Amino acid sequence: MTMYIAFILSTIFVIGFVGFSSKPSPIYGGLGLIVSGGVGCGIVLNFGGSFLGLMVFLIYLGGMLVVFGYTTAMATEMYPEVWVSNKTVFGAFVSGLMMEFCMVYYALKEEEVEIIFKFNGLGDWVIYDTGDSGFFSEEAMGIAALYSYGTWLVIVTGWSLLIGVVVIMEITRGN
Amino acid sequence: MPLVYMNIIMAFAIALAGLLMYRSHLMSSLLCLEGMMLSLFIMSTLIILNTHFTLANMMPIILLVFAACEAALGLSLLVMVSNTYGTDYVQNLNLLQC
Amino acid sequence: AKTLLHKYSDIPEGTECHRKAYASTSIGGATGLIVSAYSIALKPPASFLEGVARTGRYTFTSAAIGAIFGLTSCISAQVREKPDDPLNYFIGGCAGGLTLGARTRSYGIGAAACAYMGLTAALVKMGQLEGWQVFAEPKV
Amino acid sequence: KFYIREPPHGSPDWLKVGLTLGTSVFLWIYLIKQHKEDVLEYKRRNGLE
Amino acid sequence: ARQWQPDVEWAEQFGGAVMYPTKETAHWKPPPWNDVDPPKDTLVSNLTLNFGPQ
Amino acid sequence: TMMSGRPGRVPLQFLPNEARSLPPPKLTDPRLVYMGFLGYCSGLIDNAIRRRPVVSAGLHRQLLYVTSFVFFGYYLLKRQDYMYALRDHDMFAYVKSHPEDFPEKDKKTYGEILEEFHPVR
Amino acid sequence: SDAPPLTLEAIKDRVLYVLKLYDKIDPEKLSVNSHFMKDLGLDSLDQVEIIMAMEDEFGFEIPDIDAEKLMCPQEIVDYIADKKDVYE
Amino acid sequence: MNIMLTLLTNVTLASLLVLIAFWLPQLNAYSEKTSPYECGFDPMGSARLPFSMKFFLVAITFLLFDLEIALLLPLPWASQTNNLKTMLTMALFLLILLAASLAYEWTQKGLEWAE
Amino acid sequence: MNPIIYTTLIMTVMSGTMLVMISSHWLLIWIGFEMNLLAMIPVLMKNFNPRATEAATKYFLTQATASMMLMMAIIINLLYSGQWTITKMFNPVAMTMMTMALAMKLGLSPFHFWVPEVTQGISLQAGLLLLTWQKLAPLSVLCQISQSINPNLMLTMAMLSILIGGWGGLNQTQLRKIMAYSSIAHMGWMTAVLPYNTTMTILNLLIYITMTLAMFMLLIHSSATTTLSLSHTWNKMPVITSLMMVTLLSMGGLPPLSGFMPKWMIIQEMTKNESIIMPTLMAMTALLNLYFYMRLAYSSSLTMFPSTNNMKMKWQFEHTKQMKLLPTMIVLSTLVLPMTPALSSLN
Ligand SMILES: CCCCCCCCCCCCCCCCCC(=O)OC[C@H](COP(=O)([O-])OCC(O)COP(=O)([O-])OC[C@@H](COC(=O)CCCCCCCCCCCCCCCCC)OC(=O)CCCCCCCCCCCCCCCCC)OC(=O)CCCCCCCCCCCCCCCCC
Ligand SMILES: CCCCCCCCCCCCCCCCCC(=O)OC[C@H](COP(=O)([O-])OCC(O)COP(=O)([O-])OC[C@@H](COC(=O)CCCCCCCCCCCCCCCCC)OC(=O)CCCCCCCCCCCCCCCCC)OC(=O)CCCCCCCCCCCCCCCCC
Ligand SMILES: CCCCCCCCCCCCCCCCCC(=O)OC[C@H](COP(=O)([O-])OCC(O)COP(=O)([O-])OC[C@@H](COC(=O)CCCCCCCCCCCCCCCCC)OC(=O)CCCCCCCCCCCCCCCCC)OC(=O)CCCCCCCCCCCCCCCCC
Ligand SMILES: CCCCCCCCCCCCCCCCC[C@@H](O)O[C@H](CO[C@H](O)CCCCCCCCCCCCCCC)COP(=O)(O)OCC[N+](C)(C)C
Ligand SMILES: CCCCCCCCCCCCCCCCC[C@@H](O)O[C@H](CO[C@H](O)CCCCCCCCCCCCCCC)COP(=O)(O)OCC[N+](C)(C)C
Ligand SMILES: *OP(=O)(O)OCC(C)(C)[C@@H](O)C(=O)NCCC(=O)NCCSC(=O)CCCCCCCCCCC
Repeated sequence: MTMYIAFILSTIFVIGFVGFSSKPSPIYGGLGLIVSGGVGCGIVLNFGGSFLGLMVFLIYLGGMLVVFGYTTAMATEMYPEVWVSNKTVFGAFVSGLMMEFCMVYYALKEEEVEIIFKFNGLGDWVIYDTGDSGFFSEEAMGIAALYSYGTWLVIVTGWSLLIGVVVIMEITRGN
Repeated sequence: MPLVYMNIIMAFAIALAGLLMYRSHLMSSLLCLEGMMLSLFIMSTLIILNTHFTLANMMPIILLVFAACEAALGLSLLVMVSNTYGTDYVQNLNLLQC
Repeated sequence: AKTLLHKYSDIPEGTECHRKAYASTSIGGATGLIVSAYSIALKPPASFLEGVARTGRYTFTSAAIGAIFGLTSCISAQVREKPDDPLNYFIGGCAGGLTLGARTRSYGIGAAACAYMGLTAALVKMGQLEGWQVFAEPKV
Repeated sequence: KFYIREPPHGSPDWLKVGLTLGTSVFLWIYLIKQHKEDVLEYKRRNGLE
Repeated sequence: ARQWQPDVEWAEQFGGAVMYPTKETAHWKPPPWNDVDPPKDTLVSNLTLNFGPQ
Repeated sequence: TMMSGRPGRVPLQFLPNEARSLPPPKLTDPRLVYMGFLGYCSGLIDNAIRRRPVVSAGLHRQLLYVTSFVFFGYYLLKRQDYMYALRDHDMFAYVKSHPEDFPEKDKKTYGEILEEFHPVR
Repeated sequence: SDAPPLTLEAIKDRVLYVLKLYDKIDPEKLSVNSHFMKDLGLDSLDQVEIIMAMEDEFGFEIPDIDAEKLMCPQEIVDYIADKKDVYE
Repeated sequence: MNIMLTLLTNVTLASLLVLIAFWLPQLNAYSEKTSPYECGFDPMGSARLPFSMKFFLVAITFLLFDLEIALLLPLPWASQTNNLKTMLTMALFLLILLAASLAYEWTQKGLEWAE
Repeated sequence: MNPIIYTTLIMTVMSGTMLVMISSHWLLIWIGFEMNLLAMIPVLMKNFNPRATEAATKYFLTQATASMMLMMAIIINLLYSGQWTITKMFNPVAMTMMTMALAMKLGLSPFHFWVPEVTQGISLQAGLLLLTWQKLAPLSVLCQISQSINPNLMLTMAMLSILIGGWGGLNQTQLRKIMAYSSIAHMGWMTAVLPYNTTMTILNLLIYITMTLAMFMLLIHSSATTTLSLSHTWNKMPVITSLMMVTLLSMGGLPPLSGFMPKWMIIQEMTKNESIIMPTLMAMTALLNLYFYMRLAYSSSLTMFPSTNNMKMKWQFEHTKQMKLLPTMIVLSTLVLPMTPALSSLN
């Protein structure tokens, strides 16, 4: 009940997911995914994870640029579909919006279980920690621990990346 | 469970439903897969930030890495599909019916 | 869910045949709805109206079978004054089988369905009486 | 006869034959020695002999 | 006088796309002997561009 | 499930130390002879598949087949015997330590027990 | 399955439908053996248009030669039957 | 809080500029003025037709290398750990694997555009 | 494709499976699944044709959706208990998600649709790999968390798998689809005993892998992918067809062959619990698998089909490359029942 900023961001996150889940041509799908990526960056920034939000935003911006190129190359049609240009896309979009609103109403009005367990709301500020400690940041130190603690993770990840380069070359080789 | 958690789980459910329904394009399904990755990343980050699991902070990053791999894989496959048919329509992938 | 089975089972065997028939037709409608959903998913009907027609046909057939089974079995148990006996269930099942034959307009299906359904119904009653478990909980 | 040289030589491949026989004898000797060792160890543990 | 062994007519019933041919699957065809379907003669749609006069 | 987590168990040992306190299977154990027979059958099938005289194509490789099967079977039998011995040990100890769950009932003679008689006719 | 076992009656009905939809042919004067030149008073270009209408109705290319000699609806029906091996 | 205000101000200023651009001048649009632009003539096809891309492989490799960048970014903080030897070894391992993948794509003619 | 690259890809697939097997962290098991899928996709596409591309795309889509559900279940479990270790899985919703994800990865019904098509679309070597090695990691994960298996859900999926495999195999002429449906039925048999005894699961898995390896190596020796092309083998390799018939009878579950041992044990195990109706239904349904195995045996070994004239030329040439372990796999696939008690060395 305090400026609802986190709630508004999460709602826009769901709206963007509904937007690109209706599958209204991959150009607009990428627009929706970019909006959701930025909004999620904000969501996790509001919890103290600034590096992670910026990183996911950067990664998804690059990925959506590549997806835009691929959509122009091999996923296009004479009349690309937008959210209002087709009955199925519009119906899915409106159904997703209405179901999100019904969920939000059912949660705010009553503390009733939907899928996993009954929720409370009350503003996500309540569950914070009152942590007064540090001349560093916990998120940055935890992520930097990947090179001192996570040797095994670095090994498996680097191997997977090299194998991925080899794999894409082999797949697209052709013949 | 806070309301933001509920919104993130709803986003994941929406992306999964969007993937399990195919319209025509394979690129749209790949986009739904990437959305599922994004929702999983946000969920993991929120859980790890709320409960101050310090060593778990690298976990979302690794997640993102393999996300790219999947994306890369899908994109590679899509190229081949296009090279066989000129379109990325999933209806052309019906040879193994018989 | 399984709460429909509870609403069906909580009614005593030879009492309130109307409520038992209602519970049975609820179970039949649920099963027919699931079957219609899977049939539409795997075999598209080429149009929305044909899809709703197939859904309604399957759901009505299943609901009629369930209602006839429940009504006939309850009436037999109450009239014969012999509950906890699988003949009532067998009779209900055969009647349910007959309904399927009438819905599909085929004597073989009706006759074949009646014997199999009746046998199946009797086996379920015996399992309820004795305590047979289809999904046994791991004990050893 | 045979127009081709019959890759598997008309005389046996003495290297392969020697190595196969050698691993057979080695496995048999190892098994016998191991069986003796477990017999002795089992007798020692249980106070038999 | 001799034991019966299958003939061409007998063996041809195992040579279809599926067993138990039906109305819906009558028009199915067995896959190619080597699993290579013939390439489609897809028309390569080039981009036609006016370069000039302005 | 039942035996995967047992206290004092080395993960990938395949033969704990206490297993040496058990009698080793004899070299003439019929299960070992059956393993040797399996090796002989594998050798004969190998001869037949490569289109060679089945009984007398390669005697050295048939001997290797038989000895390999016998070699593996000896340790397989040792481990099987050890695991059965462990099962029996644990069951007996559990019976001993929970007497109220395994009580010795009263011994009755057939002169006292009344069994119903069902005539055949 | 695919399209049903098309017979001669359906072929004749569709050919006659095509001719009735043509705006240069009087429907009442048109019959099965009406010559395209001497009963309906058309020239070769109307005949070409009618052959093209057959081509886009029956969905198979009809080339010159053994198509310039299609002068009544009857020969059109026979040509379609011979092409599709329709005997009933 | 202040970044929200900054972004709102910038977006509102750009939107106001567009609004002035579209409502101040005199608009006179007919069919020939709004037609698609070609050097002098009318286009043959559409701009929505597929446009072949000759560097698709480089684009996928760019995705992978971009993720390698996210792996490399926490290095300034990683350099402050007590055990610098394992940290340096692991960072050099990551960069060497990146270089090896680049070399593999290069030598197998992966960096060349489709002809 | 280069032999070194093929070796590296196979080693990466195997290392992903081993990483899933030796990990105590959920993230590492997920990473193993990811690495396995990533290296597996090109192996299915080694011989390039549109059918292989189709099979690779379908396999990728199925496994990617399964990976998403796997990670979501892991994250929900973490949310409701801050534990990364693979254990009892304190949350039931996450447990259902995990069970469904692993079932989709294995191919259990109703997630079975991809298996026959992917198997038919790839070569016999890739099919061997897919139907033998790819079943280890999901089954290992399922074995580790069997304490929280919902018996209703798992047993329903297992019975559905057995029924669907039996029914689907009856309609098939191609050999790869027959192997796929037999694989689905055997997966159902394997997972039916999972909530009761994982040792029986491992025993059934080993017997199934031995029989499947024997079947695939026989089908590679006689380069046959259809029923009628296998009908020609008696005129060139009668011994191969006889061995194939005995192997098929073993897979049909007839005693005293090896394929009888797993189901027998499994039945006994479920009878140690109450569980009487289910084993009966599973046996009467495995009758269908035996039926289409016997149909294949009739076509290939117990009758002599007509041949062609060119076959005479093939009479003059031997096999250039011989697959090792084929005789051993045949023997282990047929004459192993007398050594049944040795399963005690599996727990
Ligand atoms: C965390 C775990 C959970 C994860 C999952 C969570 C899921 C929830 C989040 C979902 C968010 C949605 C946001 C976007 C989704 C993306 C959709 C998409 O991409 O569209 C692609 C897909 C492909 O479109 P397209 O290829 O571009 O266009 C070509 C035509 O569509 C096709 O060409 P055509 O015209 O030639 O074909 C003929 C015509 C044929 O059309 C039909 O035949 C459909 C008519 C069926 C009649 C329905 C029953 C009527 C009476 C039932 C009454 C209920 C009980 C009342 C009492 C008893 C009544 C007697 O069209 C069809 O074939 C459509 C068949 C599929 C229908 C929709 C499939 C949904 C599931 C299957 C339902 C089956 C209904 C049977 C009964 C089920 C039990 C009630 O679009 C469609 O399938 C059409 C409808 C899509 C709009 C609605 C989407 C909402 C559905 C979401 C899930 C369902 C409810 C979930 C609520 C859960 C509670 C909270
Ligand atoms: C192990 C040792 C050996 C045993 C193995 C061998 C024996 C067992 C197998 C053989 C018998 C089983 C056959 C099953 C039924 C076959 C029907 C069929 O396949 O449909 C396809 C087949 C052709 O398919 P479709 O194209 O849809 O039909 C076109 C028709 O051609 C066009 O037809 P339509 O237009 O001309 O007329 C149709 C209409 C008009 O009907 C007719 O056309 C003629 C009338 C036929 C049935 C009416 C009964 C009249 C004669 C009976 C009088 C009393 C007999 C003595 C009984 C008391 C003993 C003292 O039919 C009906 O509506 C008949 C309704 C049914 C009423 C009958 C109820 C009898 C229940 C049994 C009570 C007694 C149980 C024994 C207790 C003994 C205790 C000591 O349908 C038929 O043609 C036959 C339909 C007539 C049903 C006859 C059933 C009566 C036989 C007794 C069955 C009981 C045995 C099994 C017990 C459980 C069964 C529920
Ligand atoms: C339970 C008690 C014990 C029983 C255990 C089980 C049975 C025994 C073990 C089975 C495995 C052993 C060997 C397997 C490979 C052999 C394959 C073969 O072809 O053999 C050819 C070979 C003769 O061929 P050859 O001389 O090289 O030249 C002729 C050409 O090769 C000519 O070649 P080809 O190309 O002209 O041949 C074509 C022919 C070739 O087709 C075949 O030969 C069939 C191959 C058998 C399949 C084996 C699969 C794995 C074993 C499973 C057995 C299941 C048993 C459970 C009950 C269910 C029955 C299925 O195919 C056909 O013509 C189509 C006929 C279709 C009939 C379908 C039935 C086939 C399945 C029958 C399986 C039953 C077991 C047979 C055992 C004996 C067979 C040799 O046979 C032998 O000489 C080996 C016999 C055993 C050697 C023992 C001699 C040792 C020394 C004797 C003294 C003993 C100790 C002395 C000390 C005492 C103090 C003095
Ligand atoms: C048809 C027959 C199929 C058999 C398959 C191939 C047969 C040869 C098997 C190869 C033997 C080498 C494997 C292991 C040897 C050394 C490694 C050792 O450390 O393994 C330990 C023990 O070795 C293996 O676990 C046992 C392998 C024995 C296989 C033979 C049993 C076959 C089933 C009975 C059918 C009869 C076949 C007769 C011989 C052909 C593992 O201990 P543990 O960490 O705790 O296990 C973790 C997983 N658990 C607890 C769930 C089991
Ligand atoms: C750079 C960022 C900071 C900028 C800060 C200043 C913001 C400026 C506000 C933006 C508008 C400036 C544009 C300059 C001229 C205004 C043009 C337009 O907005 O006015 C009319 C829009 O009005 C409507 O068209 C007709 C009026 C009917 C509606 C009544 C007004 C609504 C309020 C209700 C009545 C109250 C009147 C005011 C008393 C409070 C023109 O309509 P139209 O002819 O199409 O367009 C042609 C304009 N031409 C002629 C100059 C070429
Ligand atoms: O049915 P037939 O008896 O064969 O009659 C044939 C014909 C009527 C032509 C008859 O008079 C004839 O054969 N005359 C002999 C001369 C001759 O054949 N002349 C043909 C002239 S060819 C020609 O001029 C091509 C003109 C192309 C112009 C295209 C205009 C496009 C308009 C813009 C569209 C938007």
